[PDB]
Amino acid sequence: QQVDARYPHPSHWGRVCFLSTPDGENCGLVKNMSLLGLVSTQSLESVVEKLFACG
Amino acid sequence: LSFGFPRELTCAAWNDPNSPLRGAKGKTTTESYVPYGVIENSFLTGLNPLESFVHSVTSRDSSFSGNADLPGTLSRRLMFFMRDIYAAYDGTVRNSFGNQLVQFTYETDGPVEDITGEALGSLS
Amino acid sequence: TYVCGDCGQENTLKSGDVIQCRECGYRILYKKRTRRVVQYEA
Amino acid sequence: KRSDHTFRTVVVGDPSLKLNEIGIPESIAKRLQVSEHIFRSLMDGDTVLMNRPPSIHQHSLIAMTVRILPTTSVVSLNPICCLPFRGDFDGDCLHGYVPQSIQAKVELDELVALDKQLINRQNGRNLLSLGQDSLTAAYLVNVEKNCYLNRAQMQQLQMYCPFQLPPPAIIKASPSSTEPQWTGMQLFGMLFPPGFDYTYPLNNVVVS
Amino acid sequence: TYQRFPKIKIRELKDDYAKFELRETDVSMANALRRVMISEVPTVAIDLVEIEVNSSVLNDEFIAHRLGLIPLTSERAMSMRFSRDCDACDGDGQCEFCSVEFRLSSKCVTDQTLDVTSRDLYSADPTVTPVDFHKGIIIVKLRRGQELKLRAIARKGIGKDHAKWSPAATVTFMYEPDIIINEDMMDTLSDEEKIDLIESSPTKVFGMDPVTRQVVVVDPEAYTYDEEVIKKAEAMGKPGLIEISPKDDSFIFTVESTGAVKASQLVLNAIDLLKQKLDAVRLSDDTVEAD
Amino acid sequence: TSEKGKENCKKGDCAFDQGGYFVIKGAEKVFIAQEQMCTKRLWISNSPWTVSFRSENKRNR
Amino acid sequence: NLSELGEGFLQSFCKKAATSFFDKYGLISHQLNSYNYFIEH
Amino acid sequence: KKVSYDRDTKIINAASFTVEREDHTIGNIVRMQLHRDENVLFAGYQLPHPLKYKIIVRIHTTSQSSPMQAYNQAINDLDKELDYLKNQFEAEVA
Amino acid sequence: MIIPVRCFTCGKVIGNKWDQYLDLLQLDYTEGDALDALQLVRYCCRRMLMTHVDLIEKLLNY
Amino acid sequence: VRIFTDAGRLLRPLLVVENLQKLKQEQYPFDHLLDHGILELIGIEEEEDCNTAWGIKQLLKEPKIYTHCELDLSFLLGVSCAVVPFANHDHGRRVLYQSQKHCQQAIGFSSTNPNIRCDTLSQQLFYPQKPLFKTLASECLKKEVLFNGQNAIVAVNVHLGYNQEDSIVMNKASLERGMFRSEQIRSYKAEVDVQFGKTHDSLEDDGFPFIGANMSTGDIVIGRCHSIKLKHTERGIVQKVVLSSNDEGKNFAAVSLRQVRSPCLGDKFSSMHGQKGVLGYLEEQQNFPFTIQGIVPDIVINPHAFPSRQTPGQLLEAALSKGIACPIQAYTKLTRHATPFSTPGVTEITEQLHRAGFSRWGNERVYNGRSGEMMRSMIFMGPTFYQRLVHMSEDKVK
Ligand SMILES: [Mg+2]
Ligand SMILES: [Zn+2]
Ligand SMILES: [Zn+2]
Repeated sequence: QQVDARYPHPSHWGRVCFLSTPDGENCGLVKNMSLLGLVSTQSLESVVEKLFACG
Repeated sequence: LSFGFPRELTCAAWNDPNSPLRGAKGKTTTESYVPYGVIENSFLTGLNPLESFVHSVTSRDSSFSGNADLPGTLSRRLMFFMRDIYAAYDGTVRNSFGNQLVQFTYETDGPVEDITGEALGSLS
Repeated sequence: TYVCGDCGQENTLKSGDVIQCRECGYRILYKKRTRRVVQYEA
Repeated sequence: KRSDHTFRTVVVGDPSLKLNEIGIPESIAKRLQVSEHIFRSLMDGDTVLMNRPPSIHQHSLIAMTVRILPTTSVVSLNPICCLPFRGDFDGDCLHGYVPQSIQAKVELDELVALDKQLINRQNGRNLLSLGQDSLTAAYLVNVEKNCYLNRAQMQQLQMYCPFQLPPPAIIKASPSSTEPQWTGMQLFGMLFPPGFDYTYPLNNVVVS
Repeated sequence: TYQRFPKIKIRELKDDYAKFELRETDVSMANALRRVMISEVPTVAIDLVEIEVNSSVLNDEFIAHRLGLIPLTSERAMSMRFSRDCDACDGDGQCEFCSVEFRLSSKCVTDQTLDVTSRDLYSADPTVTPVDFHKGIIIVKLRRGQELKLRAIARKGIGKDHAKWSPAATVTFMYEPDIIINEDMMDTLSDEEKIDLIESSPTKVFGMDPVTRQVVVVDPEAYTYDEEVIKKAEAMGKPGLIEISPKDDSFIFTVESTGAVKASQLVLNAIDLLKQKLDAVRLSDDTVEAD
Repeated sequence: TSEKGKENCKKGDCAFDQGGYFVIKGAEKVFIAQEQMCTKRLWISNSPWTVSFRSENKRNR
Repeated sequence: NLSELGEGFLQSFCKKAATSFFDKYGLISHQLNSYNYFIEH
Repeated sequence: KKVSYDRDTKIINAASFTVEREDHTIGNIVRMQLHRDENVLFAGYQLPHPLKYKIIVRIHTTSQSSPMQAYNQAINDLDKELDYLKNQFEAEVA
Repeated sequence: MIIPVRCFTCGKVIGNKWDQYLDLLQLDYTEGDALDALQLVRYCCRRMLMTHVDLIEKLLNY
Repeated sequence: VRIFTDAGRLLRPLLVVENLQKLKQEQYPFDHLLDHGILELIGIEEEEDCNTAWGIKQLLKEPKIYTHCELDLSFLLGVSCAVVPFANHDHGRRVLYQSQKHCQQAIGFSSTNPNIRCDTLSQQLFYPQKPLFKTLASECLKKEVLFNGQNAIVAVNVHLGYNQEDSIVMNKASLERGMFRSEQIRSYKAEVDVQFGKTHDSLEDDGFPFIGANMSTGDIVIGRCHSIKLKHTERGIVQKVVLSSNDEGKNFAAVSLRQVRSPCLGDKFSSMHGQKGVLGYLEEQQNFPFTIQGIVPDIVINPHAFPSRQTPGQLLEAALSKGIACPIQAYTKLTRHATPFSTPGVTEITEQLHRAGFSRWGNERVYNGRSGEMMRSMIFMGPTFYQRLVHMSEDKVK
């Protein structure tokens, strides 16, 4: 995280490690990701036509 | 910080939507919290992941390595003011810049009165 | 002696311009170990 | 400014050395040259000014005598002198400065050495004190009062004590006791001089 | 004022495993024989190698380190000389008393992996052969090509340095205990409290007599001095129930060897070296004091 | 090295390697993830009390 | 229903699913997928 | 000289033996063999430096013997114990 | 990285017991039963067999 | 209703218990579980308006009011933190050292192919070992390279004041048998657009020394004709010489020197719980306090480092790894797991240590190796996975 940002947050549950941060000049900024951590890239198909079919 | 502790540190306290851990509990919203939590477990029986998160938040402030320039610059600016004060042969406490007077006699808390060549300001 | 990468073939080309191997387009040469008597301590 | 005739090595613990002695290895002291009236190598008895970075106060500069040890790439001192240096055996380095002239060598062990830095200048108390192992073993030898030592253990422990042996003070502790035993507080009393008196009213400590 | 008279009763004796008793003595002798036979009995081991066609996947110092750890048949180690005390032999290859030369040469040309064990390690003398117990100690594994040809020598050394000349793996001695059951407070214990005292021991020290419904002591030299039944008896309100004390004059030895020296010859060499060191100490103390 | 079967499995191209780096001048480089603010959200702040709409493609804030 | 599966089978299912998660995605899929989207689209 | 003699001048009939290249193995059995004598008031050994392989033995003796005589007696009575143990082991093996 | 010749703190020769340990583990035997079948009673020598990893199976291929 | 389907959203897989009896009551690939709707990726905004259990058997079985569940509680940490045993038992400042600094400096595995690697510096132990415990991360990852070190018999005792101020007393006899012995490969590179040649000791005609030459200070390692000599601290035995060139017509070279580094009297060691300490004394095997089975300890640490650093769980790891390695006088159903947020209790470790024929608290009665006399207190012993750091004392002499 490029610069309450050096402290953990309850949104870190299952996303990044709240128990291991590099101490020093980058304490709390650089965060190690969790083991079961994934990311999203893109939805190639439009979901509006699938959203209008549910009510 | 911007979050509080739910006073239970259990699994049901983490999933509470009206808990101070999430954010504004709605009692009108909340903006800041001072974290306060008591851990019923110990370091022998094992901690809960919520209790470990609470301990990590409360112990993150002890490992930062910041604001460390204060005891360096304070010691430097205190030594530049005091490194030239010494004890004269006449019995007075003189400065080095022009032999200017600082104290007339030393304090009577010590029995050894043979401090007539020591730099008292440096050791002070 | 210089054995080349990606194929088993020695070259022994100790020249100031020859840096690749013969019949091979790559240019990575490993030095071959010569059977000399060296000693160590157990 | 930087200067010559210096060294910097990682430090470890050696309780067999004296307090005013630093353990210099034979590999670095053979290559460290000093100025003596020509250049000669470093030997035993020479004073060297040690320092632990950063200099936290004035007792972080102690002049100790060189003791040549058969180790290599490491220096060693007593764990008692870690309190002036404010460090630990942690990978913490400790760099020293070797004086060349004799005018700097004479005034080094007369004002800077450990025999002169006995009083802590901040509060007037003692600079050196007991560590953790010595403090725990001095507490446990005094608060137990039921683990008695025999003659062969007391004469073995007396080989490190400077003063002589007291009376045993336990002639028979049992009807089947065939040897006189020794209490724990008599073992700690062999370190005090015979003309030493001490009184602490908060712990009922009476030395006479 | 004068000497002691130790007694020895051997319980078991194998080629590499001894177990005897040492009665009517002190603990200083039982510790001194252990300290001599664990770090001062000399054997022969490889200390200088010379590799030339090393083309395996392992390092050059790895094979040299793991070749010196191979135990050798040390029967002439008490009669051989050290490398620093051999004036006639400076040392290059095979020698009359200081050095014993070894030869090894292997090259694998097969589709399968060839295991280079300690069996194809040919020496010059037939009495300084490596110890065979099986397939042998593995040294390196080879593929197609990947030759290996070395020449190593063996020398007599003390077990105090490099920890490879030590012939004994694990030698130890234990205090012989005597169990003192009061057998009067045991008649007041219930039928359920006796099983709690039986199960509180780590090892099989106390048992149950089916013809008396009381406790007994079987195999008393298996206690290992872990105070688990004394604390259980004190927690059960019976402080003077079981009192276990070690005998200061009775010890049980357990001598184990790595196949280099026999189990009785190791104790004999441990006695002989302790006798020689005492005479070497006594010689200066009798030649610098009386004359 | 992608989708390598039995050919490059022992041909000297992998040694405890996951394959997620770049080669530039013989030195391995790695991307560190940068945590940026979300643009598809109505950002409301204080001092001054404002609400912002972020740029999708062109600077249409 | 609610307890017909068992307390021991569910403890091994979360081990098998965690083993298969590192087989389908691996450990560096976040670096690989974002670069594979840059080449294709 | 391996063993050096050094008499104490502050204590009557006292000495100090320094054995070079020794350890706890010889020193412990010498100290515990000197304790069996009825004319020895002090028997103890120490190893002050592990890097300097030396052993210092301090023996005190009453006015009926000598410290060097007690040392020679403590070694001559310890050699016979090892000979008796060797004979017992040779009789117990066969 | 093949198995060492001697045990570290014990000193027992364990350099010729890795193949028998793998042959016992090839059957339906546990770790403790295969260690007790190899006449290993102390845990200092039983530690080195359960903790050794075979790196030479990957060093000969790559 | 806020629907996000863009990039940058960090997700994690959670199993829904609404259809948990779909393909279970009637070898599970993750694509099949994602297709049948048993598991799903829940974002950080979607996880707020839902209930979530913590255990698959304890907290999920009795109340059916959750509709979601986690796979494991130990998967909320990193790959370097979920492999640490008893991580919630240690202090929060001490696990942060091990998971960040001590894991990157621990010398372990390097590569299975050191011939295609010409990196500036590479280090590798001779006998790397996996630990005795089994975390769930190392069990579902199937990676033996997650642990870099060797486990030694660690005793907690004082040793003549040689372990004061966080020092370490280690067995000198065990270190020369193969324990904690590593090698160091340092490569020196060059560039030639001036030619590679000798032009007037152990150098050849091409300007590079033969493989197997002992290099030292003052020897030319790369010959140019402009030569490159070795500095004051540079030494070693040459392993390989690699020549290469790029498409720009520039020649390169790489000469790697190999040296073996034994643990000296200043080498820094560490643990899996954040306990540092350099080697301070090398005691012989005959002077250690030995166990009644003849087992001498390997590394002796001070008891004073435990109340200050506040690290419990190293003793628990030692008592678990001891109860694993001692034989039972039925080895199945044995407590082998060390998953951090689902650690077993003290009564499960003490009963396992009591069934093996030892004391419950892991302490054993030892005898003094210097005199033979018994000690009054029982000394704690057990195998503990230690690490060797890259900070040696001979690389700091100035
Ligand atoms: Mg430190
Ligand atoms: Zn080619
Ligand atoms: Zn010879």
